[PDB]
Amino acid sequence: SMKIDVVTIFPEYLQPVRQSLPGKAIDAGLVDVAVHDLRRWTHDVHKSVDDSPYGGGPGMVMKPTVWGDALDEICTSETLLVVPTPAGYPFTQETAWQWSTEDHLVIACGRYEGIDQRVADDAATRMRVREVSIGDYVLNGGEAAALVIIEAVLRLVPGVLGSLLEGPSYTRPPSWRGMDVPPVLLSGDHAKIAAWRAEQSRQRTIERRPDLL
Amino acid sequence: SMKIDVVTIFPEYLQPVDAGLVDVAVHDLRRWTKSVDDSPYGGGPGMVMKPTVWGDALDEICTSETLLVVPTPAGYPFTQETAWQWSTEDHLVIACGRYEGIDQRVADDAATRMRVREVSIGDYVLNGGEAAALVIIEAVLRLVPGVASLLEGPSYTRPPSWRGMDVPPVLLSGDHAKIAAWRAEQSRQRTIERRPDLLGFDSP
Ligand SMILES: O=C(OCc1ccccc1)c1cn[nH]c1
Ligand SMILES: O=C(OCc1ccccc1)c1cn[nH]c1
Ligand SMILES: O=C(OCc1ccccc1)c1cn[nH]c1
Ligand SMILES: O=C(OCc1ccccc1)c1cn[nH]c1
Repeated sequence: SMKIDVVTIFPEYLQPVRQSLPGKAIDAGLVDVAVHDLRRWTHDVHKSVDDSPYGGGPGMVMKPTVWGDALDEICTSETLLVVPTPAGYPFTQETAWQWSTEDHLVIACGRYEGIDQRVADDAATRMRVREVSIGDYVLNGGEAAALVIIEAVLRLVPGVLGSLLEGPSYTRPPSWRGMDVPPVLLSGDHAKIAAWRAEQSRQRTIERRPDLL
Repeated sequence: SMKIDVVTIFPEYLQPVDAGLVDVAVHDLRRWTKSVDDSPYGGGPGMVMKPTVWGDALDEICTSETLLVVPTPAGYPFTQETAWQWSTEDHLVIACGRYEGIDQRVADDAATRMRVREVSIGDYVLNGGEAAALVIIEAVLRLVPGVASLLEGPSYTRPPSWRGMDVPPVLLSGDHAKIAAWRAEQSRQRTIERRPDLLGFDSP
């Protein structure tokens, strides 16, 4: 079983992934995704979640007092606290695999500029904390990254959602708009098909991801 | 002004997207159909999306000026540089695949009349392109008129002391040159720790 809690100032953003869990995995008690409005933990009548950065400059920084209260309530010592940010360690398939066996993920969605560093630093003294990036680009907030993380992890959790690059794939029909499926794939020579696919993979990786070599 | 069209068999998942400087439309791929997928030629696990449905959908939605975007973990990397580039496009069409992918002939065909970009938003596997579409849309739209190479170091805000943890004193000093130097140092230190590849070093 896995419990996932997402904390965000835009709770409805996570509606698609909550309303995407098969009834079977929820009823088997194997997965539960809860979404929490960060403003639940604000202290002032204006429900402030951010403030100006120390040391100046434009941008806003999310308040440590608000986040601290939220995580105090939601997390336990067993929690894996995931903080998406473009400044994080890379989140990869290996990460997805590892987190797929966790009992409790809490995902703290920050907004542009980010969360006061003391929030993660404090949490790290009593739980495992992971600042991660899903890719080298900047979003306005962590919510899309949370969607990506939840999907990549949960699809590795048995029955929940239902090296080199992979080369091109083909299916019916055998001919379409003047383009034939490569005849080797229809040859019934499965050793040859494997070797063809390996070369396709090598060529595609060289062309698109030479870093992987 | 930009138009973004998203094509998907799960249009509900694209609810998280004024309009004004951009218009975003989401289209149900099934509006152009039996099934949308079948087993792969040459064998293997999973299903491949048939080219036929996609062809008709893209014929209606795309023009020769369209930038066709296809999220896939086998794509060229989508980075901040890509986002800057696409931020000046008139028309993005994002083809969301499911299962093992879309028949390659869809992209090959589209490429004879428009520019096509197969892209990865990162090295992991999703069940479908919808989440990636959301990521791309966000990354692009915040760069659109009227809205790297290092990791940013930590940020702080009030109070100056919290749970016995102080904001770095230099940030309270009002000395802009020292604040600038400290932040530059924190950025480089964080980058070498978390992303040594960005500074030209071997990954862990
Ligand atoms: O933009 C992202 O997260 C939102 C965020 C969080 C903190 C500060 C700025 C922006 C992101 C990019 N790759 N992975 C995550
Ligand atoms: O090309 C693929 O894998 C690329 C990959 C994935 C994860 C980490 C690194 C590289 C692929 C295509 N469909 N499914 C997987
Ligand atoms: O999983 C992704 O897209 C869905 C997809 C599309 C085609 C085949 C398999 C999976 C993706 C990962 N990084 N960038 C995109
Ligand atoms: O650390 C950051 O950017 C990292 C980044 C971005 C884009 C490509 C590579 C790396 C950041 C945090 N808040 N705003 C920006």
